[PDB]
Amino acid sequence: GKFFNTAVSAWMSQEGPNSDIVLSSRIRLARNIVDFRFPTLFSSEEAKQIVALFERAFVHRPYGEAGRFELLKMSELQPIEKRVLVEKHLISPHLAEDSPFGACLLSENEEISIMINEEDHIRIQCLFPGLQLAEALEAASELDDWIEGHVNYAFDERLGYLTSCPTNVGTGLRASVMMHLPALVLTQQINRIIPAINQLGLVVRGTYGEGSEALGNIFQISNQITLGKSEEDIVADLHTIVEQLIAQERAARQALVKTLGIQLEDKVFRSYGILANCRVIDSKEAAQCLSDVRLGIDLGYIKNVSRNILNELMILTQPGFLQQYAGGVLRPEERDVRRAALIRERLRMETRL
Amino acid sequence: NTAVSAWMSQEGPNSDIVLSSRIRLARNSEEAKQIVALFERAFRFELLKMSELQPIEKRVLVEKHLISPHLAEDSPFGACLLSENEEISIMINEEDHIRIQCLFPGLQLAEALEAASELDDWIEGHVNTGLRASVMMHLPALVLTQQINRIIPAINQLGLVVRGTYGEGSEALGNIFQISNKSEEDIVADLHTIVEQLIAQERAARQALVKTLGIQLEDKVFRSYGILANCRVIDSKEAAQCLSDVRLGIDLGYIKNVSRNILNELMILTQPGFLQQYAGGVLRPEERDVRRAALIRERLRMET
Ligand SMILES: Nc1ncnc2c1ncn2[C@@H]1O[C@H](COP(=O)(O)OP(N)(=O)O)[C@@H](O)[C@H]1O
Repeated sequence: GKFFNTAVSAWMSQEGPNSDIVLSSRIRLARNIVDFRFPTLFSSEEAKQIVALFERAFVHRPYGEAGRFELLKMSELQPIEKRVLVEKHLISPHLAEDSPFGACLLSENEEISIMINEEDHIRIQCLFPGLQLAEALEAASELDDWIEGHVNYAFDERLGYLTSCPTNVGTGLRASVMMHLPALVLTQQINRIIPAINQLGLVVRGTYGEGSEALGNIFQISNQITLGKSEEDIVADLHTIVEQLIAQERAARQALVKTLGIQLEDKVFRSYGILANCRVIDSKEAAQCLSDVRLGIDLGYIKNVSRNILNELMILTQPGFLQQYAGGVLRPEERDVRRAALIRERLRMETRL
Repeated sequence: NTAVSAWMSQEGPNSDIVLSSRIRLARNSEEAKQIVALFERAFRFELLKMSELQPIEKRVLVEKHLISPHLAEDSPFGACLLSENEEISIMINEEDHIRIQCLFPGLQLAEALEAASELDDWIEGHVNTGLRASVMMHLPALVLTQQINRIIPAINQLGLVVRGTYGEGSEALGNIFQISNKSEEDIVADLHTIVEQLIAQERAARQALVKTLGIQLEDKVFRSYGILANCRVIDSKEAAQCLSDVRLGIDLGYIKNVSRNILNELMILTQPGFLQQYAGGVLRPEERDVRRAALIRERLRMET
């Protein structure tokens, strides 16, 4: 097990291209199994038979470099354990909350998460640190071939892979990128980009996906069109949009430095001073300050602090990890004290060494 | 070369609340020069002539409380005699011919008056009633617990004045207030009793805040510490509030590795005269906010 102890696995702690702004790359493949009804129509037995179908096939069959697969059943996990998986981005909020027969199939390296009995019978999702959409598609395609050797996909040649929700009919592909855009939010150029992004077929979402708000200036950029295009082209289209979004973030940072100057240096250090010394902090402010301190490390204002630890605090300060860190359920008053105590401790360590 | 002399940095009785005590005794053109020339022959003390000081040097002595603003600006022919420990400061040609001033740290009015009259006999003994007794108090709990606007009419009724040291008009910046005032010995004893009454009320108000706010009070004091120790721009008012918070946090024991002198010491060094002196050249207001923050970071960095 021990998927619950670390916030960012060794796989995901690797430095990737454009890791200063692009946190990770995700590629989702949606599939349904023949002779079972869809997740939107199907009885409790078809749910547990699908989980039984996957459990039989993949428990005693490792994945090489990825490692052996462990089957996690939502019914057998505790509410913190579910929230810790959502907060580590392993499973969706839909699976942890609204899917009692849901399951998850995790590789040891935690780069592969296969969601069972969610919106689709199968949600194959690969995760790569930094911007690596092309690499994530080969691994997803390679895994997709590997899985359909042991199960039979419900596919119509004209229709394509059958899906419960109209939004992902056809190839069943959602490719997304998670990006930190503090400068585009501060310059308010994010109110222009978002609607422009929607016009090209891309969708802008929160840190935990649809229904999520943007925590700490971290947004999810994913394609919405799922028809009339190959997987390779839609991944190529998302990449170029992300390349433009990277350039706009990096240029807006120079505009902020040239315009604000010492005031921007004052903004990031004040946020540092709060996080390093506060005794009570809420989820909203902690995200804003951690975003500011991350901005300060990228620009060179803040020294002796790694940006990885800040990537790790965004997760460790979420309700799931905090309770686990505390060891037991926490009340809303208690979480603001624990959250601030956690952040001081991790920063105290950085200064010493 | 120092904002608060080694004499002033010493602990005094009730120095957690009372920053210092002072006593100003009033005693009595060409004759004015004769008076200055008569003192310099008499006097170890050092003499400073206003006509030989430049405007920045004038503003630094007023920020230190060593010389009055009236003498620095409306008396180019004035003079001042300073002690080595800066305890004693004698002003010449202010409102009266001599205005003798004593400064002890904390609440030591009796000791300050004793010395004040003692060298007055020394002056009367070699050459041939306007008493102004004051204390400075840091009262953040009586301000935050909303008692301060009730107490100052009660204090005025007994014949004592209350004036914010650093705040323009009624507003007091940094929660630092000046309390000032029959026989001389009754006047100082009359003030002394009310001051202890204010100390008892301040300390009780601090316990009320701790018992009431708890972790929230600790968060407020440390957030103010985090700002001062790390900010790059800060104005006169935010610095005054945060220094007041940090001092309170040190008094209550939350902040354990910073000496309480920072309040006494930075509220004087953050004044325009010392700020310009800090930078070494005239500063425009936006440059002051940059220099104000840099000075406070160095001071906190010196303890921590
Ligand atoms: N780039 C990315 N990195 C990490 N996680 C990502 C991601 N893009 C999407 N996700 C995760 O994918 C999960 C589902 O996101 P959602 O927007 O519903 O896409 P979906 N259901 O079509 O697969 C979310 O819980 C979100 O945390």
